[PDB]
Amino acid sequence: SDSKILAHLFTSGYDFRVRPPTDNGGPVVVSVNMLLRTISKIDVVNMEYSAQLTLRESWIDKRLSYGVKGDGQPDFVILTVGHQIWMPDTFFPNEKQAYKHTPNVLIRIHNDGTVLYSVRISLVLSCPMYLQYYPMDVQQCSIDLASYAYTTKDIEYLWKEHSPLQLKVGLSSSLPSFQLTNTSTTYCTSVTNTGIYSCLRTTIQLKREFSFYLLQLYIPSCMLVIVSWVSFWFDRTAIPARVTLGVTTLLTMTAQSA
Amino acid sequence: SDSKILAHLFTSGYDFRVRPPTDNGGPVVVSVNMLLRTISKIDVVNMEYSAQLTLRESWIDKRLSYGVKGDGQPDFVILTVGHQIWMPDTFFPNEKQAYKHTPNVLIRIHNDGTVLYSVRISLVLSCPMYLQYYPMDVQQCSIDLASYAYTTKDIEYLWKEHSPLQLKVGLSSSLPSFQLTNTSTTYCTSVTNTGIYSCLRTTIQLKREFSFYLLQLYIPSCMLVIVSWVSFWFDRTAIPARVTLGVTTLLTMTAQSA
Amino acid sequence: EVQLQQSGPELVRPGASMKISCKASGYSFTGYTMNWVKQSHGKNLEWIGLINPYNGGTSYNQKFKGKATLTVDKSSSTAYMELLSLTSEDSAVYYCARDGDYYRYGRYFDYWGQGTTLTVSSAKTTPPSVYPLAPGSAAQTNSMVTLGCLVKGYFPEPVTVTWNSGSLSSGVHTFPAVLQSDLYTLSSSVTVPSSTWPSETVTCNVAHPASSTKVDKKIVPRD
Amino acid sequence: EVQLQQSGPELVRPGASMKISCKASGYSFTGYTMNWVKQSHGKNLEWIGLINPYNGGTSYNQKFKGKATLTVDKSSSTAYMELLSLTSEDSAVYYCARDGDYYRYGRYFDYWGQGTTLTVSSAKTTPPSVYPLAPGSAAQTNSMVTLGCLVKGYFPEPVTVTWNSGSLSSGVHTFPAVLQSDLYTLSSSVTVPSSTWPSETVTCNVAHPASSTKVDKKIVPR
Amino acid sequence: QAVVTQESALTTSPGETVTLTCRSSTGAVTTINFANWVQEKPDHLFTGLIGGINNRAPGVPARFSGSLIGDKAALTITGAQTEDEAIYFCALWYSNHWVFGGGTKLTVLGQPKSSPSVTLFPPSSEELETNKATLVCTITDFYPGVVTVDWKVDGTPVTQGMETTQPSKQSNNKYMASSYLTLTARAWERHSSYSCQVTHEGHTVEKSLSR
Amino acid sequence: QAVVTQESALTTSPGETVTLTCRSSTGAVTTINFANWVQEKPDHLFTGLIGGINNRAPGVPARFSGSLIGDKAALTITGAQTEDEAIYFCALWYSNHWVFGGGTKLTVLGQPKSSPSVTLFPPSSEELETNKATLVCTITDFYPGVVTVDWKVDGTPVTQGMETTQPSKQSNNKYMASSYLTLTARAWERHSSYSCQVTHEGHTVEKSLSR
Ligand SMILES: *[C@@H]1O[C@H](CO)[C@@H](O)[C@H](O)[C@H]1NC(C)=O
Ligand SMILES: *[C@@H]1O[C@H](CO)[C@@H](O)[C@H](O)[C@H]1NC(C)=O
Repeated sequence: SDSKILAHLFTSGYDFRVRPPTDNGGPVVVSVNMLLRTISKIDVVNMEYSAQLTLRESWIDKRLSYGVKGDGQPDFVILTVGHQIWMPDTFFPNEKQAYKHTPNVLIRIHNDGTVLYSVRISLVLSCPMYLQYYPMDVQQCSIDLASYAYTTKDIEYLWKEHSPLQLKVGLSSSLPSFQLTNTSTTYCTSVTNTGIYSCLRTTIQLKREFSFYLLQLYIPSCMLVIVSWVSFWFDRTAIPARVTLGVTTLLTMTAQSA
Repeated sequence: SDSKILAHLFTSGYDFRVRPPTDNGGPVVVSVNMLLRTISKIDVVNMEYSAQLTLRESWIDKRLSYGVKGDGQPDFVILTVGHQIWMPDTFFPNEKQAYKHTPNVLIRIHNDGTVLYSVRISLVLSCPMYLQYYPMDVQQCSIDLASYAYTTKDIEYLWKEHSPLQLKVGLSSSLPSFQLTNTSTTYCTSVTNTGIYSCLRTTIQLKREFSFYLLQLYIPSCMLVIVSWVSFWFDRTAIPARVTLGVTTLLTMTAQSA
Repeated sequence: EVQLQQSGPELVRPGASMKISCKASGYSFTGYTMNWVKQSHGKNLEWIGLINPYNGGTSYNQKFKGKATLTVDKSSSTAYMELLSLTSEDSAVYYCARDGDYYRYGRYFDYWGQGTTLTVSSAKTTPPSVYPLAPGSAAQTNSMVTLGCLVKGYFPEPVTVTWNSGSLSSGVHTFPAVLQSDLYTLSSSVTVPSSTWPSETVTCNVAHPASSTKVDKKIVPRD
Repeated sequence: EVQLQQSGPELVRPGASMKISCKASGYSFTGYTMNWVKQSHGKNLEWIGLINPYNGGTSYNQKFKGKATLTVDKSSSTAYMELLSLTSEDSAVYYCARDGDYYRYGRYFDYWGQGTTLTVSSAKTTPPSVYPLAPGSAAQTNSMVTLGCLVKGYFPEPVTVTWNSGSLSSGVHTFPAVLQSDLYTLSSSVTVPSSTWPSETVTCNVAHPASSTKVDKKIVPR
Repeated sequence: QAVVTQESALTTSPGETVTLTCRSSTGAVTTINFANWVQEKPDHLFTGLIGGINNRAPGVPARFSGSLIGDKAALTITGAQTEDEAIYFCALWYSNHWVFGGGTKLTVLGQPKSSPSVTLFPPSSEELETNKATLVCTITDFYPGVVTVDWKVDGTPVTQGMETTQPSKQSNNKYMASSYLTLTARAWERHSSYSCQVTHEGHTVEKSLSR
Repeated sequence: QAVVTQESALTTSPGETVTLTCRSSTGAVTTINFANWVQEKPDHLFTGLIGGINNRAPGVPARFSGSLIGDKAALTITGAQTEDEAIYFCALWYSNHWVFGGGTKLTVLGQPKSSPSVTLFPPSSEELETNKATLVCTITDFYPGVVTVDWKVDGTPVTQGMETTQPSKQSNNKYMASSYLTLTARAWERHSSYSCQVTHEGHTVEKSLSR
């Protein structure tokens, strides 16, 4: 019976190139729920990281309303392949080095006209990092999200009211070289030469384990500097003692530094 | 004669977008047989591994039943290119960095309506690894499997009753850096914000050869610590002896550690 | 060990709404999903729905769409359940039941809570109308006699029935309170030797703490 | 060396079913695929099907679809073969034959098992009726006299034929039985001096284990 | 939609093997039904047993075991114990939701079976002026907790107007319940003779009353 | 489907070269038929020889060699031995299954040929009371192990009612055989003269009997 309802909707004059109607003439409200699957390849050198996520967008298209009040029809109807529905031309501004597969897509049309869009994407995103503090630093990478063609008068994005950003079970552990301390959903809507475009930015904060770098780098050299001191407690007469101590410690440090 | 039977089936009102009928109105039972061809590129850093496999799915679509009892017609008929058959929208949840070829596909339609689907896929799957125990650890990588669009009311996966997971002849030997100890077929059906989706998870357990890492890393330093002790058995007067022993052993260890 | 301590029983009027708590302890709360089951008097065990503390997703029975609303607070390890538009029907005992698998829906029941008794009625407080019950037109007396004491029409429960102020603690029966429309009702039996009764005398003791009413009713065998 | 020891011979009634085993030893069992061959009395060597110990994959003859069911247990290095809806026709000797190539179907036969004799007969156990056989009147003496017994209408095989409780052990020939009306019929003859006949009394000792019968029958010339 | 049918109640001895069934109304109970079994101790105490594909709640005795005998779900207790006496519920998965059953009341006899002590009681006159007639029929001291109650008041066929309570355990481990009557005061005078029969262990016991 | 035709039986001397053929009914024997050759020793002993494309079973003598002479499969033994005396079966691959042939009975002379020793036995006086008559023709000490058996009563070769056992290896490698002719008692007394005609190596050895 779902195929009979999808027929009734698109058999009408529906144009998937036309922005959905607004009662006020205003923009189209797009609710956004985001889900971070996995994060990897945090490239310090090429300033980029590979993150994999699941995006959920939601808006109201009164044209697609079949049941309205419903309560005698299915709550939502899954869209089958072959029917075009207008969707927000969402793009990632900071996306880089990206090739797109295709399908991992899901489109639901609720009776009131509410549409749910679900999609899986793997993205490489540029992340400017600052390494003044090495190795005890902290980086903040982001995923920006906005429309390309439609301005602020036609579409405006809003983070979902609850848990806008969700993370896979063991994401904090999953990361190879960094530890994720914090997450954050903010707005990054800006004004460009072409116009004012609405934009969402999710942000993760990575800082490193001081413990590792302490044992691997710092503690070894502390021992070497201490060794260089015990030549002072030897008398002046013992030339072979203090020469060997001094030159070996320096050779060792050069190797350690190497 | 096989082309005459395939003609008779699809000349009717078959819709490949429509879920197969169930006598109870319940979900569509999907039997799953899996075959691990090869495993390689076990990336500790990027938390991913390249695995190549052969998936076999099996369900009953009464619409495609041609012979029913048969016993006077071929047991199954290989589906030729050009005919669309409904299939479970199977996807891999943990799949990453994946581009899909195309074809290496095989579709059989048994007389009773039982369909067999065989496919070859190369997958890169995220595998969170924990390296608390180095190098004497053990990792467990998985391959998750589920439907994307259809929920638990329309489709439910079940591991095949016998030998759900099969491995190529020398898989345990084939791996470069790990040794495969165990395999495991379990369920990972979970509850998400969109609904309850059936899911299968096959799992492999990799642990490393202690023998190698013992000879390469541990034993050498054991000799170095022992050497550092023989300066105690020398008298105090031999300054060139114990100085050289002490400073060289430390320089050697820094190199060894390097 | 694990524990699922729910909230204390509630008494509310039709049209209103309230929330039943269920605190978890002993396991990683965000791991296992949670169920909710309705045990009504008239109907069998009904299933309300389920919720995943880590996902935050929920899936309700088709019958309970809008009747129940499952929520969860990770910081306190507790699942919740609101019940809107309460009526006389929704009066039952509600349990919360954990699933058994770690961070996955294994579809099987693990631990249950002790439950929570939800009494939803629009009836006021009412004192017990106790009537003496004795054998009428009995054929023979056989070294024994069972007597009665019908406590009819009280609200809300419970009542505490004793005989002669707890004199004899032998053979005092007390039945479950089967209720009519708007009124609750139970009874209570007692067994005594046939020769001890005409001299010892009897007094039914019915106390009603909801109205602070305590009643004594001597049984008259004159019929 | 390698070995393929099969199960012991079986006697069952029509309609029933049973399983013939074939244990392997001497090689990596999961390596070489296995065949099954039917040697019937009436027909030539027939081919049942084959099975891959590693895959568990199988391919049957078109004739044997449903008649046979090949299985395998890797833990014991043994191939199996079930035979459903047994009849009088399926009575034969069944062999298992290994393929010759390592982890690949080289399509050539390697080692065979000793085989397993499957006798499926709808007959109840019947005792042997022994009749003496000797030349006819006239045309006598000449060369050394040939005499013989005739075991007729017995079931099931075998029958041990001896002479004078196992004394005559030369010229003693026992010809194979051939079943007629589902009961076996065997005959055995011996040669002896013509000067010692009919003077010395010779007698065959026929024994039928399943009937637990041991009947002696003296030979008398016409 | 559909209904799950369990046995009414079953009885077994300590050390023996008992099997509870669980029938579906849609058809055979398959592996995709994920048959669950939940044990209800007295005072509203529940705990899961078998479920999913082969899963068991932590702390479930080995004597408990799940299976699919015939075309319905099966809970088999090999080596019954005294504490295994409770009400057993089974649930089945139908596409999106759980459907419980009637629940089987399992009895592991700790004591020899006891005959019911049923007596009927005539309505007091202090409530007949309320034009309501309540006949109180008390049943005490029986084991197991299986009691059927019919009423041959007036004529022999009973139409409607009666309510009975669930069997409640006593201190001497015997069970106890009561069955009342909901008729007007007019019926008290118009009806000739009253009856309150109770069958226990297939042994019926009637009581009479005439006024 | 199709049939594989081998020679009936062939004879050769030790040290000489013999060639067995293997004809297909579908057409010429190609490489995709993967001709196999299997040797059947007495007492049901089988071993593979040549097969596949050029494969040989481990332990197969060099004198054995495969080829495709003409349009049929060929097993050639250059330098025959006494122990190579057995029955040789060849099999052909037809798309999905193996098909054996009749099998050729190869004879390597370990000793010069000897004519068959034939003796005919009448029905038993005791067995004539069963209304069944059994004439027995025992054939001993013939080599090679090939024998034709014909029965003639009143000058007429009788088809139905006769069987002959397969030639079997003896203690002295001179094959043996037996042929029984079953008639009715009324038949045995009705006819007069009986005859068992044996044929070996083109020679003919008669054996008659009269009532
Ligand atoms: C983490 O983010 C929250 C939300 O903005 C903020 O309150 C908090 O200060 C942040 N913590 C750190 C590590 O600064
Ligand atoms: C391998 O997995 C199986 C099934 O989970 C288990 O029985 C076995 O003990 C495991 N062995 C190892 C190496 O842990």
